[PDB]
Amino acid sequence: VLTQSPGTLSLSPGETAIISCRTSQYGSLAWYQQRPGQAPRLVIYSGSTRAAGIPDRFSGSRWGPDYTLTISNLESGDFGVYYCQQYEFFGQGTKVQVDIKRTVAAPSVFIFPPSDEQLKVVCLLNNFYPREAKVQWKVDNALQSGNSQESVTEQDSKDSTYSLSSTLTLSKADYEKHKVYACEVTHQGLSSPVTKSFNRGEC
Amino acid sequence: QVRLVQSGPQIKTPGASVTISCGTSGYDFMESLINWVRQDIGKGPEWMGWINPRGGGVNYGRRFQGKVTMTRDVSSGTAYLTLRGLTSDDTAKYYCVRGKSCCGGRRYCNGADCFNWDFEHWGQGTLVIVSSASTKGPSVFPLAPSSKSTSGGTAALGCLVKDYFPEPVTVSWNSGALTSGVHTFPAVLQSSGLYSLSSVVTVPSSSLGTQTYICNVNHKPSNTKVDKKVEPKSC
Amino acid sequence: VWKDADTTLFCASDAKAHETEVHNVWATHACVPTDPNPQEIHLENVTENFNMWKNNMVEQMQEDVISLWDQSLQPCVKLTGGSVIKQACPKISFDPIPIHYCTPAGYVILKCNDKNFNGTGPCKNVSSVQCTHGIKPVVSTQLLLNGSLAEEEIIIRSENLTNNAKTIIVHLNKSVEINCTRPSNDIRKAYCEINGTKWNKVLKQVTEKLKEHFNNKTIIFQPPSGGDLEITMHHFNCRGEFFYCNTTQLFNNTCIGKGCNGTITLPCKIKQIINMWQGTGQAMYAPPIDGKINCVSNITGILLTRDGGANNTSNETFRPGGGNIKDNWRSELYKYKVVQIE
Ligand SMILES: *[C@@H]1O[C@H](CO)[C@@H](O)[C@H](O)[C@H]1NC(C)=O
Ligand SMILES: *[C@@H]1O[C@H](CO)[C@@H](O)[C@H](O)[C@H]1NC(C)=O
Ligand SMILES: *[C@@H]1O[C@H](CO)[C@@H](O)[C@H](O)[C@H]1NC(C)=O
Ligand SMILES: *[C@@H]1O[C@H](CO)[C@@H](O)[C@H](O)[C@H]1NC(C)=O
Ligand SMILES: *[C@@H]1O[C@H](CO)[C@@H](O)[C@H](O)[C@H]1NC(C)=O
Ligand SMILES: *[C@@H]1O[C@H](CO)[C@@H](O)[C@H](O)[C@H]1NC(C)=O
Ligand SMILES: *[C@@H]1O[C@H](CO)[C@@H](O)[C@H](O)[C@H]1NC(C)=O
Ligand SMILES: *[C@@H]1O[C@H](CO)[C@@H](O)[C@H](O)[C@H]1NC(C)=O
Ligand SMILES: *[C@@H]1O[C@H](CO)[C@@H](O)[C@H](O)[C@H]1NC(C)=O
Ligand SMILES: *[C@@H]1O[C@H](CO)[C@@H](O)[C@H](O)[C@H]1NC(C)=O
Ligand SMILES: *[C@@H]1O[C@H](CO)[C@@H](O)[C@H](O)[C@H]1NC(C)=O
Repeated sequence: VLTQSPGTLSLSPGETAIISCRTSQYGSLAWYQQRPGQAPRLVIYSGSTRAAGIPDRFSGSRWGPDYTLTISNLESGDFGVYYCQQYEFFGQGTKVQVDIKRTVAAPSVFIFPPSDEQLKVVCLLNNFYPREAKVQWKVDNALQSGNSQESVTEQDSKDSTYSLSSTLTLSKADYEKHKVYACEVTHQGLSSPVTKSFNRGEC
Repeated sequence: QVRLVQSGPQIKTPGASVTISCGTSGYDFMESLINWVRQDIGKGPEWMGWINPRGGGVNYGRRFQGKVTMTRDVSSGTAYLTLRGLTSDDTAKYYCVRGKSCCGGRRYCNGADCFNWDFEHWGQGTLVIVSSASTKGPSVFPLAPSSKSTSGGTAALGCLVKDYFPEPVTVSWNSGALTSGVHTFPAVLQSSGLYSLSSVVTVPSSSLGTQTYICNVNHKPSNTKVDKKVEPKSC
Repeated sequence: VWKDADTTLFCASDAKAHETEVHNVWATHACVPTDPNPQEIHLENVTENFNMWKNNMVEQMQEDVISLWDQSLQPCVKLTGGSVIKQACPKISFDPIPIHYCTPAGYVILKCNDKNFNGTGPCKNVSSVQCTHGIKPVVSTQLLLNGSLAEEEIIIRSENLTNNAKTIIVHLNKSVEINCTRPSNDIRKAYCEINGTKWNKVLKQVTEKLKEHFNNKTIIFQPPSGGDLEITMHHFNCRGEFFYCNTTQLFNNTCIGKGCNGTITLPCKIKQIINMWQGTGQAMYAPPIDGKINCVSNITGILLTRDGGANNTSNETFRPGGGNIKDNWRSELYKYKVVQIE
């Protein structure tokens, strides 16, 4: 009954974000804004009527079945995911991504073995840019996946930088199994993909 | 002043039952329909059903038929939602919502007379996790720095926390003395059903064997505060 | 030359001055006598928009019926807003009478005479009258009783059928009698009888109308999903006693896909403890009177709610509802609106 598009917009402050939403039915539409971790906030309701406390930058429009929400002059306060809504029906969502005028940078080579000990492996990427990054794990000089989750602190505030925490979880019989725990880091502001050094039983 | 105050987050075993509240104030509780919406991050918001505070009339979505019951207390002006036979699919955050009002000071009004769908007023939400076991206690080991003091740069140190719930956890350094170059990464959930975040900090090279670093991890519901010490280890 | 307008209406009735019956007593003091020769002028080549869902005549009748019940059906105990009120609670004579709503000087009532008028939109056959027809202020849920019938086809009324939060009013074109009785000598045990042949024929015709509105999707009736007993059961007042009746048996899909075309008997209960439709608190009355308590009424309407969802099934499900007593008045006043002269 509802088809919102696109899924993700990678835009920057100043530009104008365009979010469409085609309906099988038609009628009254609302546009919502969900800041990460927070409850959705009504922005446009009844199609084009701007909700209370919404800046002029947001406006609703229509042409046939394709409803659109155009946002003029983006700011970081406009970051998040938006949904269209007919009655009790919501859209899939459009994840609009804010960005910073920062050009490029390079992450920081850091890895750490488990403690001494928890058995009674984390790869750090410090202050890089842009948010786009890649992380692998080369245990046994071999690929590993499914057991590694990554956390990312959203862009810093002084130097506008991002930081990543790759956490590779293993078990009681998989550490002492291999003799290798590699994590390589590839990024936009890099030359050639290079790993670090590790090694158990020795430091 | 139209506030919707929901109850706190909670974990439950596969099969139990959750009853979450939705405190209302600043408006005549009897004039507005009260909706319930479910949001699982990874997907979008989903309307579950509304209830009329007047008679108690409910409209359950066909997808939520038999897994959802909506009641009310006309005295306190409070709506409720009880979930039956919990499964891992029921792991989501649940909002209680109402639309814009249209009564405008009339003496006899019913929530079914207004539009209801223009959802302007949301609660802060309530986390419901359906995973095996409960527990609550925390646990953290130190992160190891280098093994040799770098010539004239900056090293990296921290302490990785696992098994904790709910949110959030406060992690400081040197009892709040150290704040520069600190990165306390947001909470990541394992498939087990609990949380595990990470915290790091950037410090000068010739400060390793000298200045001591103590990371303070604290989470209130299980009432636990921790003082761990990080240091270059056995080599 | 006129415009839509609001004003305080008055009421007219044929209340009997010698009656102790409660509707009569109220009307003798609050209403005037009716006109034996009321004038009605049909307006040639005139079209008017009506909106039954925004008709202040409805709000005014609600205020009136509340006032009537507040003065009359006082309980032994009243629990409202944290306070406890005890008072005398004698048995009464209770039987609704028709009430006419009338405009004061400088105003008039326009009446839509379009036979298949759904309650909202343009009307081509418009007349002007001083008073509405005689409306009995019958308070009930699920089933509309002793009302007026549709003159042609069964009519479905909703502000917006697509919007599941709006109540649906079904206006029947053929009456179905309901016979409820508490037999002489468990003093709270009662039952309602309904012709299964007539009722199952009529409900289906309603289904065919619903199919017309919902793109020929399958129409299914289901019992209420929850709420207070006043809403989940057919509730009404009979001879001063509050009846609660289980309507599960009334909406059975099976008999029109056999051996159903017989008499349907619903189990009922007289309740002493009631949730007041006035929306205030709880009320306690004395036990039911002795003897045979019997009320025979015409079912003339049905109140439905359609299930909400993100669905896309081949069925639409409807469940009996109500609880907003304003809808009862809406069902009778839908063809009327007030306008101001000059
Ligand atoms: C009912 O809904 C339809 C479509 O959803 C819309 O076009 C129409 O304006 C609505 N009418 C009313 C009276 O709400
Ligand atoms: C409509 O009414 C006018 C009188 O105002 C009359 O002259 C006219 O013939 C009528 N139209 C039709 C089609 O009868
Ligand atoms: C219009 O009203 C008149 C008199 O009240 C009636 O004779 C006539 O049949 C009505 N027309 C329609 C279409 O209902
Ligand atoms: C019930 O209907 C019959 C005929 O259909 C009618 O004679 C009787 O007056 C009605 N009773 C009411 C409206 O109370
Ligand atoms: C009532 O309306 C139905 C269609 O909704 C029709 O088939 C039936 O003949 C009508 N009954 C009457 C006019 O008595
Ligand atoms: C009532 O009739 C009007 C006029 O044709 C139409 O626009 C509206 O959708 C109808 N409503 C229902 C519920 O049939
Ligand atoms: C109503 O039911 C009672 C008991 O079954 C019966 O005595 C009475 O005759 C019925 N009334 C009518 C009008 O059939
Ligand atoms: C029941 O309905 C049937 C079939 O329409 C009819 O033969 C019979 O007269 C009805 N019974 C009563 C009491 O009206
Ligand atoms: C109505 O009666 C049926 C008979 O089985 C029962 O299952 C149902 O719970 C009853 N509903 C109410 C509201 O009493
Ligand atoms: C509807 O009719 C079927 C067929 O006789 C019957 O088995 C079923 O019990 C009925 N539903 C009720 C009485 O609620
Ligand atoms: C309907 O009318 C009949 C007589 O006309 C009466 O006995 C019965 O009590 C009325 N029903 C209600 C619910 O008032």
